[PDB]
This record gives sequence, C-alpha cells and structure tokens, in this order.
Amino acid sequence: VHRIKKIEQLDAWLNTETIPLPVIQYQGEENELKRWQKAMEQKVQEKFSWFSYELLEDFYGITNSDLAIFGNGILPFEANAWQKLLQEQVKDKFKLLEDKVMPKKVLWFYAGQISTLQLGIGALFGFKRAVSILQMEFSNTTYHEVFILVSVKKEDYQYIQSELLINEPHKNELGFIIYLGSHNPIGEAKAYCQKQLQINNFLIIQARENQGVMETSQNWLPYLQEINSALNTARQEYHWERIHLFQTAPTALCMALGIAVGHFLPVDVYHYQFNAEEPKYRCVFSLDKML
Amino acid sequence: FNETADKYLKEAELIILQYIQQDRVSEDDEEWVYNLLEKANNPYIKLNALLWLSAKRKYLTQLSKLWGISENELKSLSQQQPKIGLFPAVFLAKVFVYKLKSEEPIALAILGDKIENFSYLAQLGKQNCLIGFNKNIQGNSWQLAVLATLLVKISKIAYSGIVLPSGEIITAEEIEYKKRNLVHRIKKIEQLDAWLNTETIPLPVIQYQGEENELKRWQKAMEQKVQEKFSWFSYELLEDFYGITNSDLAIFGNGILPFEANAWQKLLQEQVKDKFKLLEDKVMPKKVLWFYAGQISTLQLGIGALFGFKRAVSILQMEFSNTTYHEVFILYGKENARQLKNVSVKKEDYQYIQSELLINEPHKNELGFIIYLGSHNPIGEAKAYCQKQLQINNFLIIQARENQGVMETSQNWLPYLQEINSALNTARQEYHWERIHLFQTAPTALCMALGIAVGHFLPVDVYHYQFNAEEPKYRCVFSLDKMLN
Amino acid sequence: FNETADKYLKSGSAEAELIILQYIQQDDEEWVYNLLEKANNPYIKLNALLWLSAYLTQLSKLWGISENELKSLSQQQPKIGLFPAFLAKVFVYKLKSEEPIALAILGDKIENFSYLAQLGKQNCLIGFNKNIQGNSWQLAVLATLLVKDEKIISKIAYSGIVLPSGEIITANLVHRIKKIEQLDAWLNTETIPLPVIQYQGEENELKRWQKAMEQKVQEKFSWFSYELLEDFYGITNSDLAIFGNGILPFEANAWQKLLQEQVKDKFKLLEDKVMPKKVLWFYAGQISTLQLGIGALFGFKRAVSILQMEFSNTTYHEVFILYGKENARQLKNVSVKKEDYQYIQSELLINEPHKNELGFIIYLGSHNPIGEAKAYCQKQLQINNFLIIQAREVMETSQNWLPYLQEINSALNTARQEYHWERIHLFQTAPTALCMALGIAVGHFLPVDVYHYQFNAPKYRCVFSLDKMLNL
RNA sequence: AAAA
RNA sequence: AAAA
Repeated sequence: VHRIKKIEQLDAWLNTETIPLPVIQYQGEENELKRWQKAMEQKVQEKFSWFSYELLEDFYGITNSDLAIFGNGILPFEANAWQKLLQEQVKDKFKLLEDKVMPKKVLWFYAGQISTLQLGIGALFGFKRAVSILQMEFSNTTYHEVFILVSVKKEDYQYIQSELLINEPHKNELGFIIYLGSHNPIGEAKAYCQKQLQINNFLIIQARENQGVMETSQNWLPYLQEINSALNTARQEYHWERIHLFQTAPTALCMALGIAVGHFLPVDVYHYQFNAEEPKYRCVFSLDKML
Repeated sequence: FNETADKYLKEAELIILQYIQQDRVSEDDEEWVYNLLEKANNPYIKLNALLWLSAKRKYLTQLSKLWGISENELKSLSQQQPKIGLFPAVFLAKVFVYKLKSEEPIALAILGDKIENFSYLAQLGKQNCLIGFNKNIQGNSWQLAVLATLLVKISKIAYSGIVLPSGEIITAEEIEYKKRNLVHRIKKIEQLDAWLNTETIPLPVIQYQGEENELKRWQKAMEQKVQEKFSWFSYELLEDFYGITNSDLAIFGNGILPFEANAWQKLLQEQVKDKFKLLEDKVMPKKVLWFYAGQISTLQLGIGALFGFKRAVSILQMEFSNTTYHEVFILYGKENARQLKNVSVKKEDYQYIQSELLINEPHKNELGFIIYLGSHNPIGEAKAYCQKQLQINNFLIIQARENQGVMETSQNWLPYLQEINSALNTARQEYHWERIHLFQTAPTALCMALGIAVGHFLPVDVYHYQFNAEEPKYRCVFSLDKMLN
Repeated sequence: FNETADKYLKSGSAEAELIILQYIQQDDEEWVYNLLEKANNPYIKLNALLWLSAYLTQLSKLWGISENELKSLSQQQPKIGLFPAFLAKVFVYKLKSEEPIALAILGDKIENFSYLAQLGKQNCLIGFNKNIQGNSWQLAVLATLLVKDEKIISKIAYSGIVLPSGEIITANLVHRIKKIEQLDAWLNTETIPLPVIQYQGEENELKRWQKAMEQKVQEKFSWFSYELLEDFYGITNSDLAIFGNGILPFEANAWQKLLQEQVKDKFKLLEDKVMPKKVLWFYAGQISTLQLGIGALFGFKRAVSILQMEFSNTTYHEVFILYGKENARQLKNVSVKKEDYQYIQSELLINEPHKNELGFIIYLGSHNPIGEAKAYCQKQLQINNFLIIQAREVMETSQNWLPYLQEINSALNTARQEYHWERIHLFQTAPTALCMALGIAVGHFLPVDVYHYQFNAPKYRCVFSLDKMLNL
C-alpha cells in the first residue's frame, strides 16, 4: 500500500465486505487491452469509488494481466488452441483469484471479446459466484451491468422468439441456434449442420422485437431466463444425446448462458472465424467435456 | 546558512537550497531567512523560505499582515500539495500552486524581483493561490501554466502566455525560442477551461488523395464544423495540446491512388490500420469523439471496417450549397450507437431504400451486393462484371426508394443504413453465402457507416470503380474479412 | 538611464528613441510625461501612454477620456492595421466611454476624430509607429474597427481618408473603396463572389463582358467590385478569365492545352487565395462544348451561379442556382422516371447489345446534331447504340434550367442501370450554361469522350475525355 | 458471431 | 462510384 492518495479510499479497502475483481477476455495487441481495462475501471468505480487497478495490485497483488484472459493476436482457428486457452488460463483463473482475497467475498465484473469463448468461460465460471456481467455501450464508451447474477411458458415469452423444428424424429442430434446480435447465423449454421454434422433438428432462439438491439440500460436476466426455459422445454419432450450450439449473441449474454447450462448438458459449441476458409464453423469445445 | 545567504547578497544559491530542503537551519536566523524571502532575485529561494516559515510558524504573522493573507491559509500552505504547471523560459520551468482560503482574492506570486498579487488570476481560476517558482524568469509569461493548474478538476502539457483581467491570453516574445507539447496558441479563458475539463476530445479525421492545398482547405472546413459544436476546438490547439498534427489526422496520399489492390492495401496498412489506435493512445484518459469525412467512397468501407462499431463517431457529409459539413451520422451521446446495428426492420417496414434479392443460381454460395444510393448507376456495370468475370447470378440490389441521388443532408441517415443491414441479414437468413461482392455508388459517410456496421465479420470483397482506367474498371481492392490479417 | 532619456529628449537620434521604446516595453515619469507632449516619434508616444496606463489623472483630464477606461488600455490587446507610408501600422486599444472619443495619437498632436468612433461602433485609442503625414490612415483604423472575427489582418493594407458622413477619400493595397457599406461587407462576409468568365476572341469584348458580369454580381452583392476584389486579394481580371486570342483550333491538343494551362488549376488557386472565407462562384462561358470539360474540372463540390450569355443586350441571366438551402444536391437528382418527364424526351436505341459503346446525342440548342452525330458514330466509330435526348415542346432563359439537367442525368443513369457501356461519346448542341451544369453533374466519372462541332471546318472531332480530365 |  |  504505497500509491494511496485519499484516506477515504484507504478506509474502504480495509473495511469492506466484497471486493470487485474485473475480469476481461481479450485477444490482440496489449496496448488496446490497456484501453479496455481503463474503461472497465470506471464502471467498477461507479459502485466502488475506492476501487482502483493500482490499489488492486497493492493489498492483494492482482495484476492487470492476472485479471485478463489475454492472448497475442487472433486466436488460431484450431480446437486444440481453444481447449488449451480454456485449460491453461480460464479453468484455474477464478479458483485461484478467489483464494487471493480469501477473508472477504468477491463480486465479479466480467466483459469479454469473443462471444463463443464466453460459453466455455461461463460454464467454467460457475453458478456459485456472484457476478455483475458488463456490456460496453459504444455511443458513450461505458459499461453497463446487464446481469446482476426457469420454467417460463412459450406463450409468456417477452423478448425472445423461440422455435423448435423436428424434421427427422429419429436421431437425437439438435442444432441449438441463438440469434441476438445483428449478423444472422441461421443460414450458415443450418447449412453447416446439414452438410457436415447431418443435423435437421434445430432449436432457434431469436429476439422478438429488436434484432441486434437489446437495451443495455436494464437487466438482461429475463433474456437469459427465456432461453433456459425454451432449451429445457425441448429436452423434456425429446431426448437429445448431443446438442450443437451456434450463436450470434452479445458477449455478456453468452457468459451468463454458459453459467446456466455449465457442464450439465451435452452441448457442442461451434465458433465462427471471420478470417477462415469454408467451413467457417468448428467445434471448438464441448460443454460437457471441460470437467 | 547565514554566511551563504550573506555571500549571495554580496553556487551559493544551491548550498542554501539543499540546506533548507532537509530543514537543517535554525530559528535564530529564520527572521534573517525571512529577509532572504524579501531579498532574493531567485523565486525558488523565496518560495522555500516562505514554506519553511509556514512550517515553523515563525514570524509568519508579520508576513500575513503585510500580504493580506489569513494566518489559516498560510498555515495550510505548509501541508498543501502544490500543483505543477510548466512554462518555457529563456528550458521548461515549473510553477507551483498552493491552495488558499482567504476571503479576499489573493493570488500571490512570489517573483524574483518583488511579490505581486495578481488578484485577477484568482477570479479566473476561482481559487486563491500562492504561486511559487524555481528560477528567475524575465517577463510574466508564466500566467497560462498557473491558470491551467487552477482550472483543473499533469506534466504532459506545457503552457505559455500572459492573461488579462478580461480573461484573454496574449503570448510573449521569444515565441520561436520558447517553442524550440507547448501550448501558446490559445487566447480565450473558455478555450483553456474546456480543453482542460472536457470529457471527449474531438478528433477530426479526413481521407484525401490529391494536393496539400486542397487538403488544408478540407481540414479548415472540418475544423469549422467541429467548432460549430465545440467552440473551444482548434487545429492549432489540438496540435499543441496533444501533439496531433494535421498530417496525423489525414489519410493523405499524393495524386490519384494507383488502380492496384496492392496500392490500396498498402495505403490501408501504412496509414488507416493503426491511425485510430495511435490517436486514441495519445488522448489516453479522455474519450474520443471522432469527426470523420472522406473522399473515395470504396475506401471507406475498409476504413470503417478497421474503424469498427466500438468508436463513437460523428460521420459528416459536405453540403455544397453552403460548403458546410452536416453531421449525417450521429453515433454518440444520447443517440444510442446500438441503433447503428438495428437489423429489426422488415422489408414491408422500409421507408428509404428499395431492396431486392435475385437468386438464379441457388447451388452456388455467392452473390453480388450492389448498392446504389448516389447518382451514377452501378447496377449494369457491376452486374456485367459479375456475370462476365466472377460468374455470379445471385444479387442483392439496394437503391433509394423515392429520391435517387439526393439523400437529405439535414436529416439523419441512420435509417438508410439500418434498412440496408436488415436487408443484408434477411438475405443471410435462409442462405449461406461463401462470398459477397460489394459494388457501391453511395455517399462517403454512408459508405463509412456501412463499413462500421458490417465490419470484418462477413466474406465481402469490395470492388472499387476507377474512372481513369481501362476495362474492366472494377477491381477487388480489398476484402472486408481480411483486414484484421 | 535618466541621462540617456534626457539626451534623447533633446535630440532627434533614432537609436536613442528605439532604446527608450525598448526600455519602456520591457519596463523618471517626468521625462515620460514630457515625451508624451513632445511627439517627435508616434511610436515613442504610444509606448509612453501605455506605461502611464499601468500621471494618469492629468492625462485623463487633458485628453478628455475617463480614468478607469484609460487604465483599461494597458489590459487591452491592440488590433493591428497596415497602411502605406513603407507599410506603417495603426494600433487600436479598447476604450469604453459614453461620448464617442476616437483619440488618435499623432506626431503633431493627439486628436479626437469622433466620427471614426461612431463609424467603427467602438471607442478606441489610436497609436502609430512612424511620423506619417496626412489622414490616409483612416481606412485601416476603420477596417480594423469593423472586423468581427478575431484574426490578424496583416495580409491586407488600406489607404484613404474617411470623411465624417461615412465616405472614404483616396490618398495587397485597398484604396479603391468609396463607401463604408462596401468596407463592412468586404471584411464581415463569409461568401466572397468570384466571377469567372471563359471567353475566346478580342480582349475588349472580354473586358466589357467582365464589366457586365461585375454588374450582375453587384445585383446581389452590391458591395462587390473588380477593383475591390483585386485590392483585397490580388485576383485580377486575367486571374478570373479563361482567355486566349483568336479562334481556338479544332486540334484536340489545343483544347487540352487550354484546359491544362488555365482551367485545370484556376479554381483551386483562387479558392486558395480566398483562404478562410467560402466562395460563391459565378460562372459564364462562351463555347458550349468546352464547358463540359470546364465543368468536369469545376466539379459538384462548388456552390455556383451559372449565368447565360445574351448577345443582343449585354446582360447576364442566372439560370443555374447551386447555392443556398441545400440546393446543390438537387442537380444530381436522378429520380425522374421516363413517364414523368416534363422537359426532355429520351430515345434509347440499341441495335448491338453485345457492344458496350454508346453515342450520347443531346439536342437542346439551335442546330440539330442527330443526323451528323449518327453518321459519325456509324461511319467513324462503328456504333449502333444511341441515346438521343431532345426537347418535348428554344429554352426560356427566365425559367430555372435545373429540371433539364436533372432529367438528363436521370435518363443517362436509367440507361446505365440495365446495360454496361465501356465508352460514351458526347455529341451535343446545348446552351453553354447547360453544358457546364452537365459537366458538373456527370463529372469525370463516366467514360465520356466529348466531340466538338464547328460548322466552319471532318466536321466532328473528339476534343476531350471526361475520365481524362483529372490527367490533362 | 473477435467487447452484439 | 475520387468529399454522392
């Protein structure tokens, strides 16, 4: 404790109940990662003005790199690289960081970069950790806590538009498609399943009113609740031995989605790489195989 | 040391400065040290003596009475944290600012010659101060550093000038010698206050290919447009406040760009690729409000793709009736930048564009994305280029609904791009496109916005049209998905 | 020191005066007070006054000024104007008073030209740098008083005597001014009209066409004058004229040489000369075909009043307005369908669809070029795809000609929507202003080779190319 | 679908 | 489609 400016900030550090640990996943130049962390620092200071990155490295020793799931350049489009990234960095990150601040609980702030990676991180994050999942808003360059973390009928669906097709009720292969961003994956994901995985049973999750615009000024928990209800609905009626997940969803939404279905479902996760040759989808990891 | 002070009165200054820095002096000569505070041509010695007297609380009552400063403020000056301003000298010296709470305005300046109360400094700075220095400076050009330290809510920036009771700032002599970031081209109190205490720094960025004189004219127009909303902004002020020259903000090349994909990709890599990253690095603690205008429409889709949807940008289109820019794309502030990527518009809900999708070769996963929002029709030429060269019969044609060639520069152009993106992603609904080919005759700002919205996530090859070229005049200058590589 | 000041008081040496001025600027008031009365050098007199601004009471009582306003001159940043003697300077210092007192410190005596303060709408103190005789410095002080934008005006000098009623008497230099309404608008406007004339022939005809065009510009900008324009920016009549003696040869290299020598850089140079202020171009041309090239070099990025030529009565009628409330973009409106055509009729004949060559024939003038252009394209270019644009029911000069250009561009782009045309060959008989507007709108983008026709001459000849205008 |  |  050397870089302390105000006594008020010092008082809260030694006499607080929860310590916020902002975790960010980024792939690229380390200079832009520094910019991303600074924007993340402001959002934590709205709720904890005493919080600071420099102070975070004094009392405990948590470093900006230690809070960052960081990799130089574009992540290679190899399944082993993704599984290595999750195993070498993500899997032990949250367990170790909690042990650093042992006496006091942790309120996790999270914001990622690669949407597909969040399902692996969210599943490995666990549902026993209180998390404030953030989602950057770009008109002001600010973070908004959209998640402050089932059994919802289809008729009572608020923002999502679920849809289930069973064209060949023989196999137990399901293509789970989630469309919440603005780049439609349904055309590519449906063609990928038919041409490569031989799948014609699909569960489509789509925004009901505003495709690509979910207001980042409210709670996105009802968005996640509808997805879990629709997903669980198909499992009771039809037994799926393996579900294949394709999603164009916000980064925060995917991280919360992984928490809800972490390791308890046989889900295959497929990533879309923009700078890759056809096929652009690849099973980077399977949600039930990270344990 | 009394002997050293007497020798200075009749090397010596360094000895006493080091002696007083460790507080090795005694109170017996402190009154004599007080005489030093009134008999020293170097302001540093006087400021150090004043601080020592405030700390020791010896003979400070007489100084407080003579200077019209409350004893409480003088005592607080001992433990106050002095803010530092930087101003050039005949090197770059520092100005020391101490907080004060005197009822009367006392912006006392401890000068080498004599102590003078520049009370109008306190009025402009909204705080009473105790100005200190480190060396003897001829001419009171130190005003701007003190004013900047006063108007903050900082060693990166240095200031030079003289203020007036009206609040105006006038520069001093030896400007060229002093200039050998140094802020000296500022005149108004509001300008400095806003430049110091803003939250977003405007960054007017323009893309031009031609001569330097027209580039200067374009940058002057962009500066006027930015000053319309930020009256404190100035290209000179940006240059001396952050080091961002007009060259840094310009995607500039000499003459006509060669009609080779290698030339376009080299231009993107050398200038466009890292320009925004470095400029955002320069203004680190503050956010950036990118004001953007361009020249070549096709180069924009790449410029926007590298720009990304993660930056708040006012994209401006020039209106040539008055030769004035209009903020046709507002993607900052209350106006949500998420509406940039609003693909919820159905075809029946289109009000600005007219879009059609022809699928004559369903077995082939390629289509021609042709956009016609300008006036020179590219539909025939681009369709012929696809059918004769790229062998493509699938097309997504987007034109204007009612007024082709005239898009109201006063209105907001966001719905045009929203409907375009919605049509694109509705084409991507039931179809898988291995490659998309983009041929557009569209406004510069609209092209930049489309590049921002679509980004690098789609297999899009953009084909520029060159007027002074032999057939074929279309050529894939770049691909949207290969810009990150 | 004091002895040096006393010696300078009793001597006319300039070195001592300069030393005293430097000492006063870098900081014995009796000698300073004495030097104020003994105004041997106005530069020394002004410097001494500012030193007293920070016997203030005596000066205020004697000079008829206040005290707070007098001491406010030290804290005021002066405005600098330039007037010829070399180029001496007038310094204006802010003053606040009820009665108008434009105190001017001169070598002879301090005088209050009260009319100057009223005309300039601000009380001021006038200082100088040299012993200048006469009252030729009125115009510089008045101009620096009437300025609104805060910028140094050292690029412009003025000379003249301003009489109290609001007129200037004659003694870059500005001395052709006659009214204060001219001077106020020549410094406080943002759109400076630039009248550009393209004429080929005798110099006298160019001269009186330029005079009539100046009159037409003054019809809207009554403060404009060619002499005033030359005074303020050095833009002479030759700097605004696309001239050349005699009949232009039919050789294509002659027209390209004319375009590259004068037309190519004229607009950019003139807009560089009028650097901060916007430009409202006024354009009139003579040869119809050349305008398509000139317009291509002019471009759509310029607000222009395009005026037609009238040989009967030498008066200009503006037929194209591309300035104002977003009126520019309207020239590029191509939304007019064939059904709702109110001015022109278009016939797009295609006989060889596999050939991407089009003959763009336009007949909106006097002589009908359809037969000649058709024969030329079918005999010297082997073209059977034609686009003939003519009138429906020759053109009213009073009415705006924007719909003509709008529908021409609409027809051209409708033709380009359904076919690919490698080359377009422009053969037109149209009014000069309409040709210029077509060159502005179509621009250097579409590959168009414009052929000019001369009845006195191989009647047709490829004169230039739209796409190559950025090269030649 | 690489902060949507 | 080279500030449409």
